[PDB]
Amino acid sequence: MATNLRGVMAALLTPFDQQQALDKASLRRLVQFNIQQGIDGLYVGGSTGEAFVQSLSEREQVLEIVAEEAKGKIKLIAHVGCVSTAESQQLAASAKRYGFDAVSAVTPFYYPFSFEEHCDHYRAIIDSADGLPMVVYNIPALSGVKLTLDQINTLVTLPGVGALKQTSGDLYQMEQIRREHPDLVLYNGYDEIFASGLLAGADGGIGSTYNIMGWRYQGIVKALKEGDIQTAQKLQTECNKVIDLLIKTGRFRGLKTVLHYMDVVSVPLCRKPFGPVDEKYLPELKALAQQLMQER
Amino acid sequence: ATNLRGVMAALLTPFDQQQALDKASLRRLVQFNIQQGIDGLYVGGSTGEAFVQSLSEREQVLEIVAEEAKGKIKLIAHVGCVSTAESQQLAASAKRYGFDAVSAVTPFYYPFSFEEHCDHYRAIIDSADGLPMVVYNIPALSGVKLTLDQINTLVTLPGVGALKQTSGDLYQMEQIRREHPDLVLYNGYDEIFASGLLAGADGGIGSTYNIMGWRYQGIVKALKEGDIQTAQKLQTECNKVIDLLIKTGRFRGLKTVLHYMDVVSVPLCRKPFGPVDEKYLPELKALAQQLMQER
Amino acid sequence: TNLRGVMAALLTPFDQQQALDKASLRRLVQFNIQQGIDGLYVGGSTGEAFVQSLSEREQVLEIVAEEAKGKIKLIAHVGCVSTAESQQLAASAKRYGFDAVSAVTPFYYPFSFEEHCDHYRAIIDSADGLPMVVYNIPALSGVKLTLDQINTLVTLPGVGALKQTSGDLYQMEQIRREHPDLVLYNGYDEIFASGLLAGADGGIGSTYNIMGWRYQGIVKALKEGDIQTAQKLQTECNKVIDLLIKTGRFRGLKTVLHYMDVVSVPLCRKPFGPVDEKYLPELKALAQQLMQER
Amino acid sequence: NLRGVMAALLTPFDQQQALDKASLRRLVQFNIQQGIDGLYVGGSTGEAFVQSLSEREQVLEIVAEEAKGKIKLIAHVGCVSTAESQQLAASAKRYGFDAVSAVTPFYYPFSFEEHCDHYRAIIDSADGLPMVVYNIPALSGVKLTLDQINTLVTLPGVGALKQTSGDLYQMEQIRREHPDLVLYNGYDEIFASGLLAGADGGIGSTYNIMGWRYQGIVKALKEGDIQTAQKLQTECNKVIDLLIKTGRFRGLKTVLHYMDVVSVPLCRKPFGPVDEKYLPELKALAQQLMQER
Repeated sequence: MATNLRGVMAALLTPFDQQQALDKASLRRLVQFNIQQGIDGLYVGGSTGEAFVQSLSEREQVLEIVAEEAKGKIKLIAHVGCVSTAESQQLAASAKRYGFDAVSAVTPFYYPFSFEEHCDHYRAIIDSADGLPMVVYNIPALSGVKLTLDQINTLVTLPGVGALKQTSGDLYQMEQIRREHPDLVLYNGYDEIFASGLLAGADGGIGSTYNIMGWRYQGIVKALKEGDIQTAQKLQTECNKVIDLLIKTGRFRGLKTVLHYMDVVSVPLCRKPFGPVDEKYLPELKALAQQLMQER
Repeated sequence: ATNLRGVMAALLTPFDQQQALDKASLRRLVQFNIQQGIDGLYVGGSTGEAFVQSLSEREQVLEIVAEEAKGKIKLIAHVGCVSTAESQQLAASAKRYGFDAVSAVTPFYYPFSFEEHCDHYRAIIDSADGLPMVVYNIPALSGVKLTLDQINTLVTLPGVGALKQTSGDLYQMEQIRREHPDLVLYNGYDEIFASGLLAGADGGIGSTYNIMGWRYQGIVKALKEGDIQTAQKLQTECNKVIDLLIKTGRFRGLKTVLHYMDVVSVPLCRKPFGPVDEKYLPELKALAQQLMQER
Repeated sequence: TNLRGVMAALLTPFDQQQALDKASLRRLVQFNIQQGIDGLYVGGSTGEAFVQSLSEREQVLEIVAEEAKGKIKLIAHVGCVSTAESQQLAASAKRYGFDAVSAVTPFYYPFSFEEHCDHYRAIIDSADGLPMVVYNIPALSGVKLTLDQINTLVTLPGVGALKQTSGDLYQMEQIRREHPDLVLYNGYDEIFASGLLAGADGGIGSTYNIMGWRYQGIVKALKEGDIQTAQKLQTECNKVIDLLIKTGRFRGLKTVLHYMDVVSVPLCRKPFGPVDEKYLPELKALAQQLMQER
Repeated sequence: NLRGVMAALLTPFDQQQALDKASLRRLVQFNIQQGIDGLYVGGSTGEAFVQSLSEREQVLEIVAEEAKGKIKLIAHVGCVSTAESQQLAASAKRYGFDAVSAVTPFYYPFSFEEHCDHYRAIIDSADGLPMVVYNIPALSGVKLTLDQINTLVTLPGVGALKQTSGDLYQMEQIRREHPDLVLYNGYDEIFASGLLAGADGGIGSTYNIMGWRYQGIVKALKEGDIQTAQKLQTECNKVIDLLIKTGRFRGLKTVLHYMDVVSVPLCRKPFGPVDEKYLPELKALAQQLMQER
């Protein structure tokens, strides 16, 4: 329990004010809101936090504030990944300094790097994490990095690696990873297949939609544990109706908008080049916010 | 049953040393499947090596399988060819032989518009003279990438009664189920069967069902009884087998296991498919004996 | 001589009931010859071979040989997914007197590179002496070969050429560098001029049926160091290809040939559909333009 | 006039991975001395994506001090963030660059409309310096259609397109649709063919060590001498063959190191060092190129 990273953890969004600067008050509210719905932990500074449109200092500012708000209460994983190894090392040291339970790093992107280079990248960050377990981050869709199973097996067996965030829809590979690593903490990365992902071998998950309905995902975990497939399927279906909408509106901004109507986020904008939500979607988003609030 | 839902084995085509149809082995394999308690057979698809077969050779298999299983288990005839006219010929034969349904892969190699794909299916449905159509979506091998909207249009064409979904995208599997509550939806990738059912599929069609169809029936049963653990354990066992078949070559590996089970005389596939590497024989023989003992 | 040159990928004319239109096939063969084409690539993608039976493909090979053997070079594409079917067509091509055979990498089912090699070897054996033209077309076949694999295939005993249907002109140059004497056919008409500059010494294309003389003109212009002329010819070819891509390439070509009084009924076989009637004006005008120019 | 052959500048670092100002200046002067038409600074080749904004500005400022008014200077100010890209664009203006450039924002999926506003905003901050749209699908993961490309290149303020694509049919289509557009060939290994298809110049990393060969191909084709153009492209490709084996940027830095231009031939981590088995070939190449010109 004290060091168990297994569970349902929300990929935290980063609230900005009207001038696109960090909205500290809204960030703190989002953190407490997540804690309030019984989330197991928070994955901070990942893709969902718009880390790649933030500077290093801005990312450390978020990490620091989140730690003040939730250290001790729930598990905290800091995504310190950057294309640059040096930059990633700086964020890792900060994460440890702030008291995070673990660090994570997306496979470095844009430039083609050999597998050996990817491995040394992780080793160097692990060194700077000085004790904090590393969560390997496999998300080929956005990174463009396509690892094989043998390569994935090598990464998760590196000293200091304590988990794998599997943002892949291949549930055959999910089962193979579980079979090869019975004790590995394995996070399902695509919210829209959560139930199936757990059935294949994942033992938890990390996702952006957890910010507005994390309890549903917890419900699925419970349902599958008790053998209630009907309930598990029903919950996944409701999640997917929501995801269908968020894909039309834009996932991050759609979530920020729902959180805005829930009185958590002051201004629901993402950073440019991200545009605003198309006004034609507001009635559905408002209706969803109302529904979720009644449900919770 | 009075419907097409269920666990259907994708039938393999046994050949002799001369690469010619081995009827004796074909009949044995059909009876073997029936004995395993399978719900039906999907004949003339990828697994039956239909694409390295002539139209008349595919028709010959359809006739014999009908003679062996018609009235005993459901029979689905895959009549798909790149050509619409050739697909129609097989559909007419399937009707004459008394199959319960026809199926057709999205025509491949040449790029065709979605409208042309739709007219392709309409033409075949016409020739099937009443038999329902099972749309066959397998982007990995066909190279045809349909959107969800296109899949919805295809499954709602007059005469279409089901969809064989050979795709590992379980978000799409759930979306299809949500849009069509009564649709017969077969899971296509054996290695994700359990997850596929949980996502919305209500059955499946697979090549590995030939040697362990009872395991898949078991997963269906377990999930219906809310026994998640048993369903997972069964899927894990199937995947241990699939891992092996992928190393040896799936079709030839399956035929080799069937050989050791005294079903298939000569486990060869047709060229350009090569033989199984002899270094795998020990593992394949051990698997066959393990499966026979299991039954 | 040799197999280098501008070879037209032959189309297969059909009658009202989607059956071979023998009279039109003969006219198309003679039409190509009159354009001054160096040879014909028969039974390939362009001939709609993949929607024809072995018997139908053989019939076409036999007719074409009757019409052009001894007048121009003839390459028989005998490729099928099945090796045995491929060998049957190879044996027939030999019987009819074709100058060479060709085969697309077997598709649909995934095959190991060794299986691909054994496939070509078996067909070469059945070609009984005729040189093999390896056919690399990843876009349609789905088979993605590496340079080392391409090198291996082109040096197999019996291989005499390569039809490179790829827009990767770096690989085109590398292939020419590794094999200075290899017959190298440019497969994408829309980059013909650039392909030759990169290393190809000829080409095979469907659009050669209606404007082969233009490609012959590009070969000549480059040979004589006339870049501007080569560029202008390519631009004119691309203006045509732009249109053909909108209308559908094969049916668009057959429709142009119809207006040229060569093809009776310009339909392709189902599932291919007819040309959208809104394009008829453009296609007819193009036919008119080409006849004037020619 | 932005037409021409321009080297994608590399960013030299020291043993501790920090900018090596003296080598940076040496490389700029080296390019000038060998006759390059201009420099493309802060692009993929300059390892901009493993640098901070302040570090990229530092490079832009130094290069400007070294070559403004001597050769054309194009600043790649592209970042995923629009705001960040604008800061660099404003700086490029202050330093006196002749133009700015921006790769299509990556990692996160953006709508074409969002891509358009991104460029408009950067163009606004460039305060007068024309924009060079940068299409490179292989690395950005952004696949634009011809129509979208046409829309981008017609935006107010855009004066050129760096086409890093091996599709020469599209290259010809772009040239046909835009007769006067400055179109840079992006893949050095197909330079000759890219020019024949419609490019009227190029931008590339290998220009740092053999820019004159590309200048030679331009001349050859203009003079209708195919033979020489092909021979030159072939020699360039023999070199590119090697650089792909060693790793392009570090291979180039190594050659430049043996030519006494770059003090330390390292790229920033995660890039690893050059495999020692390749040094004999790299030393020989350096010797060859120094004796050649």
